[PDB]
Amino acid sequence: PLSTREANLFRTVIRHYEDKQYKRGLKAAEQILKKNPKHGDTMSMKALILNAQGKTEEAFALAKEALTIDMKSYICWHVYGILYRTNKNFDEAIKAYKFALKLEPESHQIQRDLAVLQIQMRDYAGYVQSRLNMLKARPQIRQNWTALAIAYHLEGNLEKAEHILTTYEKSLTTPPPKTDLEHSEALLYKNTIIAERGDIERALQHLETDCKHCLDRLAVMELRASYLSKLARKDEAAKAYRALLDRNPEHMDYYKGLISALDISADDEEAQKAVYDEYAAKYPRSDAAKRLPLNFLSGERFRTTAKAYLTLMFDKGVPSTFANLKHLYSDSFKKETLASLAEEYLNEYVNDGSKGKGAALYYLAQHYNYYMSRDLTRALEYVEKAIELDPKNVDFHMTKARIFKHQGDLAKAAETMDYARSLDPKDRYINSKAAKYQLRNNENEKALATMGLFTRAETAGGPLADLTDMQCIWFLTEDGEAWQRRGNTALALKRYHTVFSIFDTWQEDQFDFHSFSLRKGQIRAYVDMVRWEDRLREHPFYFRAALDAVNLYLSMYDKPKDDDPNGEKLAATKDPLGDAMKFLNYILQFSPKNIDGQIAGFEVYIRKKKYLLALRCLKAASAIDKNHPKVLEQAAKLRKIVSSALDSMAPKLREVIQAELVGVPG
Amino acid sequence: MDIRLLRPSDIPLIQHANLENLPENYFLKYYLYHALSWPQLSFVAVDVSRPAKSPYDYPKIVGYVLAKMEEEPADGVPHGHITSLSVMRTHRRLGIAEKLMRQSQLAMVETYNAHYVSLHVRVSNKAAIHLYRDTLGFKTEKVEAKYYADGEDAYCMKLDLTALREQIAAQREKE
Amino acid sequence: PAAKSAEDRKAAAALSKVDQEAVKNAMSALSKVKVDPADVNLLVEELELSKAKATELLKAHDGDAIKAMKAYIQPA
Repeated sequence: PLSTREANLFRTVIRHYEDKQYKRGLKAAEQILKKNPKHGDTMSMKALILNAQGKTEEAFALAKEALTIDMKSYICWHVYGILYRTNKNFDEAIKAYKFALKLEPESHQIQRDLAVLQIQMRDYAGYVQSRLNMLKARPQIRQNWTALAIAYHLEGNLEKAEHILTTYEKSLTTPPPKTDLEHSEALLYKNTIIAERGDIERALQHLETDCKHCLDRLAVMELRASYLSKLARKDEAAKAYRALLDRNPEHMDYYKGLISALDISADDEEAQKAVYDEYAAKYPRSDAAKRLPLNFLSGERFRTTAKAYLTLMFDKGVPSTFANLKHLYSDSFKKETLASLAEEYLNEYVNDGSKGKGAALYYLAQHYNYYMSRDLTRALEYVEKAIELDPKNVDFHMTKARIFKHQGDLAKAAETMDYARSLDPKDRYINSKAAKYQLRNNENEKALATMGLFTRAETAGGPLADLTDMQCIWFLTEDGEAWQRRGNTALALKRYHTVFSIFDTWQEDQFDFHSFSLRKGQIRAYVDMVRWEDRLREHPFYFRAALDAVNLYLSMYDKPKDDDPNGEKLAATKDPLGDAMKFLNYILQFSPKNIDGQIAGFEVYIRKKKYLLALRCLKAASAIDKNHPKVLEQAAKLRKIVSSALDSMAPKLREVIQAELVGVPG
Repeated sequence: MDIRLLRPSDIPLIQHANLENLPENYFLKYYLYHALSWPQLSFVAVDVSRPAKSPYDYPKIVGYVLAKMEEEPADGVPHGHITSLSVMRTHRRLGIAEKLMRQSQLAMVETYNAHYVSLHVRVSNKAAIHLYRDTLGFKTEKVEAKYYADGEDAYCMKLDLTALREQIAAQREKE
Repeated sequence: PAAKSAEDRKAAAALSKVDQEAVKNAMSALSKVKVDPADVNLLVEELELSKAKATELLKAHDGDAIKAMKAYIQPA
């Protein structure tokens, strides 16, 4: 090939790259390409430097070109992969990385980078193999052991994952000091693994013997209480929850934990209150210790306690009191009693802000606004009286606006909410609400200007740009739905797609952490993130916008540098059903329990002429709610289509259709 | 309400709470970096009595404290920093900010041997300053002029945790 | 990459940017019925699966296309 003056020039191309001297290296590489113009290795490295200077597009084509010239060159495929890894096409990257390593194994940098893409795409088997190799090369570093343990663990091989962890520990000649954070985290990770195998006996044993003095105190204390209770060592578990109770009086489940350990039946109302009162006395500032007893108390016992609670909160002026008690309104007696008690307190009151009598009225205002005891007329009166007493209270007027909303008069609701904003212009919460109410009244251009009071000023592209940057999903979704209501298909679609793009980003966000978490050693958090990521788009934040998109494409189907700033290309699509699939696939795979998703999936697939997938959607929807009105209609609609077009489609499809179709009642 | 340790799955709704209540916003990726480096330091207030609209509803976040330690110590002396702290307006005056801070300060000392905790504040706030000074016992250390793109000066405020440390060390040794 | 403002947001990018014998032994310790092509082509089209997943699914059910399709559409 190039032989020797060129040989040293290639080397100074690598040196200048590792020294970030791009210009001296291009000119250097160009001296080789003038001598060897079809030298792939030199050409790819030139393709490489361009990408390192935002010429991604040419860069890729050059690398593609370089790889064609020498498909057996390991540099070209590596480069091809590196480009891909920068550009987030992890699938062609994993494939391309694969060929470079196939030409030159043993390369530690490449193997490191292969393992990351592999865990990123959850190729567990690949990741296990990868870490084992890596552990073999540098076994003096604890990280490589934990990493392989992580790999085994995520693969489902808990026994082997525990083995890898324990094997390392047996090599330690001296016990690390209790100040050593890495070791502390490694022990708990092993402990949680013991528990995941379901060996609660052993995990507790290991907890008390080896983990007793770990630095994550909350973790040790909660595991202890959790384990003791499951083992029915109730006295000791009672004691464990008390240590935890003292740390954080505001966490509902700790009281629950304690009460179970004492063997107190939910029917014994007075015996439960004794428990709560002891800590209410011990921790006067715990809200929980005062509030929770209202869940199981009844009759006069409820009234007496509820009054004493209401008096504390009203005197202190707490605005979240209703919101904090409204879950109880499912029970009629507790509902009526609370309203009666507020009224009782009002008359009984003896003598600034909304502290006191106004605050009680606000409970009543919210009471008659709440859908379980709704009386919008009386609510208006109470809120008017509160606002009478305290005209500058933001929360009062905000509730008033919400009442108008319920009367169905959206304009008045947005006007009042916007007024509410004007009383605390420094407070963004009420600002967001005002914007929201304005969007609910289809006043888009106004709402963006409302939000503009808080987005960074000299952002280019105005408020919308900053909110997009800052991943503001609520506004994007609401605005889209608003634009859709007005017939503006283009901007609606653009917004929903942006939410789709925000989630792609969130999924890609974990990329740097596969490596980063090994340095911190904070492994449990790491496995939490992967697992959360494994169910990422089950989040309603995805679901809402995605079902909107799909719904808007369904509508479009029956009624026929930024590359698309007004989302104009979207509305003009020729394949709406095709563009819907990326939204739908995530809906069906991560949110299967939502009949709404399945019904919409069904509609997408019958139109797509894909009658087999339609049935899968139908069978799903029917399994969730047999007598749902939509699934009966669509069920009946499929069988008509099946009996008509069955002669043109293959026999196995007719058979499977007809077989699994009778199940389903239409 | 309901206070518990930060969870990675909370991050989208934490971020959303931040977007609603505070002008300082960050990428989701920045919450991750906190969550994965110092998972023991950040706590949330949760609205638990919220009825669930769907089988996949996540916990509705009405308050949070996001804290970190500086990886590069001032004088080889470990100390925490509050990156962000806020409470929904609908949930104010229940003592929440104070509680979140006390959970966090305690974990900073226990797990990381924090000697103090610090924070920055834009100069026109009041409610917060009474929280940090009057309620939490922060003293003011210096003024940061033009802390960022926005011209408002910032206070750097600091809380000595020496007192918490002896109380903790006396009780850890005695048990 | 290391955007100026906040210093830390730059830093977030930055943070994101010998007793061998027991070990060696520990590490050494650490380590189909012919199928019809047309069936694979039928499933790819009607379930919209990759050829890999369609083949794999068939292989999971001994090349019985009608069995494989019936299994796949059953909900959790």
